[PDB]
Amino acid sequence: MNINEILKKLINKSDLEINEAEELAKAIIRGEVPEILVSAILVALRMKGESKNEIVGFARAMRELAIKIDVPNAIDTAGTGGDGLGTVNVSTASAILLSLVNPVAKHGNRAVSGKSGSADVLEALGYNIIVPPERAKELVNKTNFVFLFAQYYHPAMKNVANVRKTLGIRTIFNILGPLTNPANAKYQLMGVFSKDHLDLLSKSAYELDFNKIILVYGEPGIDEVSPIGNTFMKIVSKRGIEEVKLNVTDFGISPIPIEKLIVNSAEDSAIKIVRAFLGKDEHVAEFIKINTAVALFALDRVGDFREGYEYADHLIEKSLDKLNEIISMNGDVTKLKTIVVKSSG
Amino acid sequence: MNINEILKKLINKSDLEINEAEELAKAIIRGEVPEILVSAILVALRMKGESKNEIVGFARAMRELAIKIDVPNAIDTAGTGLGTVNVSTASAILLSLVNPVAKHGNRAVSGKSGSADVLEALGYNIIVPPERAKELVNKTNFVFLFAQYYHPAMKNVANVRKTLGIRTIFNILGPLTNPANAKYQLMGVFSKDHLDLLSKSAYELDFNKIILVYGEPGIDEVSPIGNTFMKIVSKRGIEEVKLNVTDFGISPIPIEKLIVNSAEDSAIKIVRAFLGKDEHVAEFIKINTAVALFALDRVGDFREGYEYADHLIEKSLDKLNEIISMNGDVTKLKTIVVKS
Ligand SMILES: Nc1ccccc1C(=O)O
Ligand SMILES: Nc1ccccc1C(=O)O
Ligand SMILES: Nc1ccccc1C(=O)O
Repeated sequence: MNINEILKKLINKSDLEINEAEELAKAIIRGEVPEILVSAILVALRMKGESKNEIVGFARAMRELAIKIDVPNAIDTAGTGGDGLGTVNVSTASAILLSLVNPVAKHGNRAVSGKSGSADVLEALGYNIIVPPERAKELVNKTNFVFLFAQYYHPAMKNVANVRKTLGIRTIFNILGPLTNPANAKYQLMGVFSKDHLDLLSKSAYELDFNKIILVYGEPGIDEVSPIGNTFMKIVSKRGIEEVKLNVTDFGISPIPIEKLIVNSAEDSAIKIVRAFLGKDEHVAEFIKINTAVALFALDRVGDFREGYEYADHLIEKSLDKLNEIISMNGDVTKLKTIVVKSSG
Repeated sequence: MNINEILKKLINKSDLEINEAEELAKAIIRGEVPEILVSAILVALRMKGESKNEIVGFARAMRELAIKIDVPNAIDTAGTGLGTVNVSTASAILLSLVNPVAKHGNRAVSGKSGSADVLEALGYNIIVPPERAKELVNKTNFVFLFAQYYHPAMKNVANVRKTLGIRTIFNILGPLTNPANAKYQLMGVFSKDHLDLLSKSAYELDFNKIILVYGEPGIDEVSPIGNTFMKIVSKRGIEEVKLNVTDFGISPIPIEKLIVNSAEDSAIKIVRAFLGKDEHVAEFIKINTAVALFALDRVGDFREGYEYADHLIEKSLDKLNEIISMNGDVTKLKTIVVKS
């Protein structure tokens, strides 16, 4: 395993083998590779176009080096992120409804800019994002929800932080977050930012060992279920990968005006979310529901997408209540309430 | 000039504008860009494939930041790993008989095959201060410009190139950044692909005439064994030209006779060639000098240049002694001569 050899291989645009990639990612994540080569490799990897074997090798490296808690039965809802519009953090609200019907081990992080990351939104609601493993398991048993902070459960990732920071461009690490759940959740609704990554990440998930994971791409260009048009889906399980297309109306709704679904900070997201829980915002609430509908289908509790949206309707009703208990047990209820107020409670 | 914008642009595999690439190069060569980004940038450039404008941009940048001296009237024979003897250095010597030569070059990484290694083995003092450089060109019509010193800014990208260990855009710029700003030049390239690219870049670097060549089986000089693909670049345009060593009238030289494995051995073969004691090497020296003579427009064709070179090689040893006597140690040259 020589870095220089791996780099020439990449310069020649030839894909890496699984364990070749896994040893490369380990060396990188452990801080054994000079910053200059980590840089060259990440750029070469992206310009070559990372492959299935690459993604799988890196994902397995990160899982090996990660801090783990056990909750396979749990479900996660994390997208890749991607550069785009900047819609409201549905994966975080959709995760609140889901705790009402199944343990949720949400994997997330802080966003680099306007605080569009789930860790920022949750912090805005008053949640204590730093949950040690012993207590995390405790919180999932009492509230059926726990937030797993990437920077906390992947301490070795601090070894690639400066390079990623300095480069300032997306790399292979920006699509690995959702495939590296510290609780090893076997169910997941992974949002992807492009129809290509849809196929790439699905073939990779197939070899990552999930019971059922659904990857989705939102028609506008969103890493979530599309509010306006079709939603391209991939449902991977131990028995294959199903392709599924879906318009917003198949849920029994009329196109949700994007204008109302856009946010420009962690607080506006927190506020809008709550406002939807308070029934004071149809659109944002309808957006949350369609996303929750799919997550429910992945749990195979609901056998249809229209049905899932319906059950999500019931769920959102106990949502603020659920949110209150979640925060009061691990966080500051004060903020939550000053937000309920800023969102008219 | 925002490096992240440039980076993203390269990541999307799109070429840069000339001055966009020039500002990027100036910032890099000035050491104003974190190593992490210089690294990402060089790698993106290589993987995207450097275009004409990026080459021009970088060359113009190194030219401005380089330690300069002025001898536009001079010619240079700098090119861009078979171990063949360095004929551009010997060839530079013949040319100094009829025109000022400002030879730009570095040492070879490996077994001293670089112009600087050969010259030093001949007894020449390859480290020539810029103020002394122009005096030596007036007095002897020849001077060697050690790139490593005439391009001090390059230290800002040394650690990065060292760590990457792969070729970058920098491995092909040297010949386009002559410190004396020589307008006449013969520059070898190591692949046909670099012929088209470098010729188009060179086209825009303000030469009076530059001849680019690629010789089989893969040499940055005129092929002594077969074809030589050549690009004649000038204000009037780019001439595509193919050639065969047999058009010089000679028979293809056996490659084994041109290869050396030592700086001193290369010095010895050049002198034996100068003494009439090695036809093959001297034939390889003359076919290279012939194209350069054509670059200076001293001859009307390659055949005339070859015969002209015949006359120049007969005088090159004494010329060599004159050059070294003014800058270097003639005792080292008398030693190389002792047994050649
Ligand atoms: N997209 C993610 C999902 C989960 C954890 C981290 C990330 C991240 O981008 O760092
Ligand atoms: N960006 C990430 C992706 C996956 C795991 C951890 C991180 C992190 O920043 O700590
Ligand atoms: N590698 C180079 C290319 C051009 C000019 C100088 C150098 C140098 O190393 O000094």
